[PDB]
Amino acid sequence: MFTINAEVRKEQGKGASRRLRAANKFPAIIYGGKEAPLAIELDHDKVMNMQAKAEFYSEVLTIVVDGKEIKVKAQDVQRHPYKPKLQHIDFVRA
RNA sequence: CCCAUGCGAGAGUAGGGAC
RNA sequence: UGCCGAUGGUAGUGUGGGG
Ligand SMILES: [Mg+2]
Ligand SMILES: [Mg+2]
Ligand SMILES: [Mg+2]
Ligand SMILES: [Mg+2]
Ligand SMILES: [Mg+2]
Repeated sequence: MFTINAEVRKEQGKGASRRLRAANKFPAIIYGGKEAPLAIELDHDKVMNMQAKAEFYSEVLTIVVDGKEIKVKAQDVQRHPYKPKLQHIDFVRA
C-alpha cells in the first residue's frame, strides 16, 4: 500500500502554490463524496519516487493528513512543461 | 521574467441531468 | 459548440518592488 504524508494548506492561489514548489513541495487536492474538498501540500521528491511505479495510478492509496487516513486514487496529474517535476495532483476519494 | 499582495480564465476533473 | 458543472492547479492580470 502507498502511504503519502500530507498537511492541509494554510493558503491557496498562484502565489502560495509557487512558494510551495520553490520549497521542494507541491499542491494537491482531494475531492469526491460528501465531504468538502481538502487542499493539501506534498513532499515533491517522495511522491515523485512513489509515482514512478505504475501501481501508483491504479491502486487505492492512503494519504495521512491531520491524524487520519483518507483512501484515494490518483485522478489527474499536472507535470512541469519542461522539467522532470510534479506540478499538481488530483486525488479522488475511494 | 521574478517577488509581495489582491483578482483570476480557457481547457479538463469530481459531481448532476426531467436528454 | 453544441446538457449543467464544482474544488484545486495553470494562463493572464491591478497595485508596489526587483531586473
Ligand atoms: Mg503574483
Ligand atoms: Mg472553467
Ligand atoms: Mg470547465
Ligand atoms: Mg453521470
Ligand atoms: Mg477556479
